[PDB]
Amino acid sequence: QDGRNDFYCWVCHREGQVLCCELCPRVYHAKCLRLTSEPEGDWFCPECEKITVAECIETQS
Amino acid sequence: STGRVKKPHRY
Ligand SMILES: [Zn+2]
Ligand SMILES: [Zn+2]
Repeated sequence: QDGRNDFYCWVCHREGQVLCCELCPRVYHAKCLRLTSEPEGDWFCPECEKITVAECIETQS
Repeated sequence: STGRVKKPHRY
């Protein structure tokens, strides 16, 4: 019911030490991402945060 | 559940 955060990290294709992302693949690695902090709730892996800071790369109208 | 991930409680 917790969304089974355990599954497989695409970087290693193996399960173990993985965090749940809400804006990306239900499960992802924190080690491969080299994360030293453990956030709770909807966390954004550097991958989602990186594109979030760039915001709309193209100008609208 | 178990210690699947690190939970050192930053707080
Ligand atoms: Zn990995
Ligand atoms: Zn993410």
